[PDB]
Amino acid sequence: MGPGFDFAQAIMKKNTVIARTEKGEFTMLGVYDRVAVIPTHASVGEIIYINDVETRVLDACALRDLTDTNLEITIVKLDRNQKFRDIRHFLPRCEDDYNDAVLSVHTSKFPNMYIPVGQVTNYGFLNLGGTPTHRILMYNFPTRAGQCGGVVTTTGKVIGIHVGGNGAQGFAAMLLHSYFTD
Repeated sequence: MGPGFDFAQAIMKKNTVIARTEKGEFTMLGVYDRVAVIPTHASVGEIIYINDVETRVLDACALRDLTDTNLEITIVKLDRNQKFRDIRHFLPRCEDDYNDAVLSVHTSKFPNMYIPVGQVTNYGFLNLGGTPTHRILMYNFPTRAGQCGGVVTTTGKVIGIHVGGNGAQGFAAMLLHSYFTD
């Protein structure tokens, strides 16, 4: 409908796949080459379905900060025959707050879904499903089951992936440029 939704759509149409694990269907953001991200609670194994194609996982790393705290991001390398468009230049370098974000989801349940979530707080620490978690972004929207892996964007920046909510607020794990240096 406007410039926020334009940038979000641009990301969804070239840099997402539908990922299926034994824990369900997730929006999965491809970042560069065969490298993608997914919430750690998806429990990625040796084999994952990508757009309903059986795919070997070449590597999977559940990220933690240098305090050995959960970040709720898993970086996955897929045995896929095609590279993602490199979007690393859209990733922030530092922890920050943001105005006017969009949460974008694409699954079987929720195809072509875009949510204007408003202001995004650098929230920091969250007890996420009983797990202490760092680098959390918060927005005041009542997000629902099915939205995990959803991409959080501003105009020009890919800032996070949706990892949970409490019925009033939603919570995203930060994406930082430094996660995807090679």
